[PDB]
Amino acid sequence: ATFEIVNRCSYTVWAAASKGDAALDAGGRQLNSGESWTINVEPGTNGGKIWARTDCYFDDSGSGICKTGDCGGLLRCKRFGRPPTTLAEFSLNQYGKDYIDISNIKGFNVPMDFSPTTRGCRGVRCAADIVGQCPAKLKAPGGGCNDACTVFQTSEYCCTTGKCGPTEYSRFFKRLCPDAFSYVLDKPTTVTCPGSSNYRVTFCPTA
Repeated sequence: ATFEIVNRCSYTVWAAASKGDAALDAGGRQLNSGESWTINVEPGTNGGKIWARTDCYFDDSGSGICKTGDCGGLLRCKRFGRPPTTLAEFSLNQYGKDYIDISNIKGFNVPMDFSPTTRGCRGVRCAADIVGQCPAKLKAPGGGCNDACTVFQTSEYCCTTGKCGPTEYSRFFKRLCPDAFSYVLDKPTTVTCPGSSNYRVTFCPTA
């Protein structure tokens, strides 16, 4: 499956793509404002994620650091990124279907649209100004808006015991972005698409 990753932001981002234990495709690449980078993700990929990273420096070997989304200092990500990270999430060819969603469970750094380029389902979007409206205690000094698990490390925010409910903090993400996961046990906003769909992830989809 092809995922076209498009940076509409006015600033450079370094796209990242991983299933947690491995890169997807090259795993990471710089995208200047306006650039598009198409990756190929193997069918059957379960638990894939694509995200943006901001204010990165890499040296000539592809080692460095990003202020949001850093995945162990590599350009070419093999693991998930350091919060805060808006997440495009997908499992492909799961008993005949694809599942996609955007999640704010690991915080928000960059607005995002995650849409199929092929027929038979709809896209999802979290494009509100979550960084600018971020509650004081969630603001990440490094840039972006942290989820409350990252900040406070409690069973309630992290949903450790599997029994959490919504919180003042989760409710802020859900109010700004109703169509993205705001906490682990949020009512799902997962979209079912035909198996083997193709996709576009757009950073900063709206002015």
